[PDB]
Amino acid sequence: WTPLEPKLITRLADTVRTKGLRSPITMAEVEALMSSPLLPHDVTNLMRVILGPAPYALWMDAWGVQLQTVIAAATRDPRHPANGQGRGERTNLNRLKGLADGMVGNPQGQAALLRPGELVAITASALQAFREVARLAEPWADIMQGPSESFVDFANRLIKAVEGSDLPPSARAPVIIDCFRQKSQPDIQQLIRTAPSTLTTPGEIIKYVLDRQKTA
Amino acid sequence: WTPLEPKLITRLADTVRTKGLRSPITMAEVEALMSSPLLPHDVTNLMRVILGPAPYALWMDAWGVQLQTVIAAATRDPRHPANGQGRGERTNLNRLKGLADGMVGNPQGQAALLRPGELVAITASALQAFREVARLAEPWADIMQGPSESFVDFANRLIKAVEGSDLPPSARAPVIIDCFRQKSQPDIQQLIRTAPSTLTTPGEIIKYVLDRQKTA
Amino acid sequence: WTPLEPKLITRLADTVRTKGLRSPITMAEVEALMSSPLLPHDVTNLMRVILGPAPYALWMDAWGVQLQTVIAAATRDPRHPANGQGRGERTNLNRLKGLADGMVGNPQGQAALLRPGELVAITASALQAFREVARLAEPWADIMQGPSESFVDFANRLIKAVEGSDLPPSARAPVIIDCFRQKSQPDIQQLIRTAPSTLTTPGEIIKYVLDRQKTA
Amino acid sequence: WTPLEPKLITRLADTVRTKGLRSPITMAEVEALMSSPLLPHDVTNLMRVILGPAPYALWMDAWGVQLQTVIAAATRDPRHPANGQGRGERTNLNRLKGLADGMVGNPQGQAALLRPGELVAITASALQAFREVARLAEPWADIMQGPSESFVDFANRLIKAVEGSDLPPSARAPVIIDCFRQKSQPDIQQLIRTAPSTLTTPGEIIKYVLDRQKTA
Amino acid sequence: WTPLEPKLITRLADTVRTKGLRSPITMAEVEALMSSPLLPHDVTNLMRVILGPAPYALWMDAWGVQLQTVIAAATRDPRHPANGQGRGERTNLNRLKGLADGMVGNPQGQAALLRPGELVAITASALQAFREVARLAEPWADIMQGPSESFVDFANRLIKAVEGSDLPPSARAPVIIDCFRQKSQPDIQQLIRTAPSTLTTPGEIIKYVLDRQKTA
Amino acid sequence: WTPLEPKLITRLADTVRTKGLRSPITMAEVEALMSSPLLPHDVTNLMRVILGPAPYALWMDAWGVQLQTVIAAATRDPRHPANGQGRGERTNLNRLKGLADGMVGNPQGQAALLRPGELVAITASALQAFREVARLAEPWADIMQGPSESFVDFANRLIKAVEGSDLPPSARAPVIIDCFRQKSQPDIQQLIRTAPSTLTTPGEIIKYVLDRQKTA
Repeated sequence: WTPLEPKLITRLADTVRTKGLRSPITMAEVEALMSSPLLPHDVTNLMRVILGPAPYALWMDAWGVQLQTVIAAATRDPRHPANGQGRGERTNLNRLKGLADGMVGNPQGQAALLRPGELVAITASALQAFREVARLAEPWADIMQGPSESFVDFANRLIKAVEGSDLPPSARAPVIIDCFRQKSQPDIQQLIRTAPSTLTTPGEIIKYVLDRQKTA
Repeated sequence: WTPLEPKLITRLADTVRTKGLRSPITMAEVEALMSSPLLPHDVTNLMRVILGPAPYALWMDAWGVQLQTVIAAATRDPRHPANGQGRGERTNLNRLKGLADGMVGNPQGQAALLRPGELVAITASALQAFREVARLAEPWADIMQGPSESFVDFANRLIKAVEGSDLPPSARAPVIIDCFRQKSQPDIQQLIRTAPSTLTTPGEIIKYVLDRQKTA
Repeated sequence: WTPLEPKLITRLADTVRTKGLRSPITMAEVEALMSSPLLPHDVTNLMRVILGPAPYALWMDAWGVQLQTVIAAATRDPRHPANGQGRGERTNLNRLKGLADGMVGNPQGQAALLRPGELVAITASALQAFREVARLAEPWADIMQGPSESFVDFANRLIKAVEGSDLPPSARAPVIIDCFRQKSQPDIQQLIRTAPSTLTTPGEIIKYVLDRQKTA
Repeated sequence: WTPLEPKLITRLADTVRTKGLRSPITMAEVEALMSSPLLPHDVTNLMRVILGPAPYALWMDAWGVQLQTVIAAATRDPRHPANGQGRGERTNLNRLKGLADGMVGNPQGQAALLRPGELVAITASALQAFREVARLAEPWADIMQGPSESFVDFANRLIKAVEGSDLPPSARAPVIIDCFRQKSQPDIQQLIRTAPSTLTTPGEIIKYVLDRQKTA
Repeated sequence: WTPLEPKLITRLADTVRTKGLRSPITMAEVEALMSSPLLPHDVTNLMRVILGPAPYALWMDAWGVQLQTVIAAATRDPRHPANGQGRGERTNLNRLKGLADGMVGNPQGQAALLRPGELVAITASALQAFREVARLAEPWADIMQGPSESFVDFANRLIKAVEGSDLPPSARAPVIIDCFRQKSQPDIQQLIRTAPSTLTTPGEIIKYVLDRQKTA
Repeated sequence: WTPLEPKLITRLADTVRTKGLRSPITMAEVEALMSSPLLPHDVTNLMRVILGPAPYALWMDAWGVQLQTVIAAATRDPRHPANGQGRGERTNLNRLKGLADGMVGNPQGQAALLRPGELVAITASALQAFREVARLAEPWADIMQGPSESFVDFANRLIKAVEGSDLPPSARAPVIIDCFRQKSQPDIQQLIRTAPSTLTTPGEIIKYVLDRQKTA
């Protein structure tokens, strides 16, 4: 086990302190420090340092919930990269949260007994939990394209607010499309309306509008 | 599998944030971080971090299209460095996009089953897709030299707009020359017209005009 | 013997100077510079540089007390990794504090005669002493949510004061919950009281209150 | 022999230029760059660069005096880590100051003939000389605890001024205690007076006061 | 082949952006990044990134002209470090500009087939071309030594303006001498006039004046 | 042949630009970058980059003179580490300045044919030439302590002007002492005169005066 640099952690903590939890630069920095698969000890201490007390409590809750969803999917499929073929390799939440025997407080033993699939699952779970808490701590139907705003900025803002909301995953694309059509001030509205082809995806709509947009 | 440094990724993300997607320094930095053959996981997370939501959607589209062209060329030639000799090594798009069995979400298994030819093909495809999206996201025949503008500023603006346009590479120099001759208000027009030597390159025209220009 | 970098020591000293002795980032940095087993000379000079005069006196006291507890456990078990099997390898406090013969002021001789078990015991003792002094140097039942204060600030302040106090670790969550319920002015008190679900964690209470709070 | 980085030396010189010679950050930085045992050449050039001309003269004087005290202790004990067992290894001041044969101006030969005990003795002597000159270049009985000042700051200031003064080493602890008792405004005066135990050490007094102090 | 760091290239580009092309600090930085022999790909991309469009066109022109002079000298001497002994190693401009077979667009193959003499000749040619373009993008006979200016600054400015001008190489030293004698306000004029020795070189004049100058 | 880092060269150039040629930190940095034996190409380009035009001319002159002295000593002793035993290894100035056959402009061939003794002799010659030019490019007996000036400032100024002058090294301390005694306005003059001890060192005089000075 090799610890993360306290210099990088200090820089990330100051980034979270000045920019906040939800800025795209902060999420990019977290993705950067979330590159190599981390042990539960690493992620736990990282969130202890970069997050305040109340966001840290929220993040512990969300991380537990996401890990429980992962363990449900694992008991729903014996071919999980964290699982094994026999029943003796089934992964309990004590092993994921670092609470199992031979792991409590010891990162070396942790790194010894853990699987790489276990590590990547823990890491993805922690990233999703961080996203949830960031969206929770500090409205997509109120988003309009400003008179002077470009279209890529409007699309970025709208997709961000729609994907970071309470909608089901299967309802985001139709909502994004129908918001492109009704928001996005009447020049682009008419540009999308008079589309000789049928656009059935936000990416296709974005490409079409970027091609035929009024250069100004 | 070894992940890319989040420090390099953060620096590249800030480069894309300040300079944009199309600057030659940004493309050089991307080529730098595109040096070793990356696994689909690496490139996917890299584009997730450095690109905004809408450019990321566009890039996913373009990457899929380029990979499909690659797979068409692969079924058109059984000697692809990603293919094998027998039919059992034919490479499906699920294996290229990282969607095949034993690869979904697991970078270690990905690195296990993938071929080096597969990796370099994926990498070249991703680079071409990035170029397409950069050219797509953010008029040379409307550029005139202002009455008060200097000539080097006009030349910079014109060369920028001509090279960052939809012209073929072999048509930029003649267009730049003929735009120097017809734009560039009539004092410099007559200065270029009465050139005892024949100027056959934008650099030579710029040098001549800078030598014989009316100091004012 | 190889000395620690004065650059790392200077950075750690400035960290202690700005963040204080008790911040989790400071303890993480100390754990980082406490990774390899240090000789008494190293830890002594490190604490001389990073700590002020009075905290250094306190730390010398605490380190002596912890080393004495270690030596009592060592005379209570002849199988200490610092001890040997015969009586001639029993470790005296002069050998632990670096005061024994051939060690006073000489780090090379120190590194020569010392055991790895001796080094790790000295290191753990010094870490525990640092924790004690940090807890000692610089009231949770008096914390109320102000009439104009938001709830996340109140939760941050309360969790800080409860975790940085003299309570056992197993008594912090119930106290934080019961302080959320009785402090946190009667609007939020009634909001928590009328919870159709049972909230059994500070994170869950924080999430619920943030969801259903009166936007104002 | 490997030279110290001129970048670190430049940073240390600017630190000495802005903060002064006596600041605790400056002494910490000097301790940092005084980590590995330096050859007389290294310390001499370091003090030549970081110190002005007059402080450098003072430091040469003080270094000579401290080295002479070291050589007196060495002739008073044939078991010095710089000495040897026979009389042929006795260390002369020409060998300590780098003036001996085969060493004058040559750092490689210096590093060849010098002992590690010689190096650490030279280094400790130079550090003590730096402390003396810093205390000399730019009053403990005039120190009072301000009405708003905390007790650890007052203790730090008092111990600093008492240890960096002209008192004998055997008279510092009683003076520090009796200054804690008579300074340290009457609340802490009465707190120390009504001590059911007898406090016979500055560390014990500091611990007691920090325990029973009026939180405010 | 190893690429240059995009961090160094970004710093150099910002240096060129703020200080300009002709500042001595910029030329020093270019000399720094021109230390190891670069392949045509490296220098071409470097000038593409650090220079604007019009200076880049000018630089391509000047680089071609200087490489043509080099190839003329090469056909004038079969002992060029880029040439070989037989006629089959004669170096064509397609091989120098990176246009030869097996080199177009491929830096690895470039580094494979190129000679070290080829690399150093290309590098020196590119440096001279950069100097020409910098002197061209933004008068010696108008330079006077100011009443308060020192003599070394005046000599630096004069030698810079004379060597970066349109004079033949064999006419710079006499002009520099005769400008030292007639400029360089009458105190130094009389100091040079009453020289018991005959000064026949700018360096000798500078040395003499620096020796006998009026300290003030 | 491996080139020096342009980053180190840029840092050294900025050091020379801010601190000057004669500062002890600058000479230390030059000694640092003069550690490994450099080829004539390396030293020539280094001095071209870090020095201005006129100091570079002066340095070329001084380097030639010092190399000529070296070659005179070499013809005065056939056992020079640059020479050989037979007459066919005698080293000409064309081989030292890098002007010999197979070396002009080619650092690789240079490194091939040159001897290590040749390299170290060239390096020492270049260092001595740099020292000469630095002493030449930029009065102690006119220094008085101003009526309002402190004594440490006067001592700094005097020691600076005496050590940076044309006196032999063995004549600086007596001159500094006798200038302390006769300058340093009559209050300090009488303070030094009535010294019950004999002060035989500038540091001792400075310490005595700082102790017994009239606080004002």
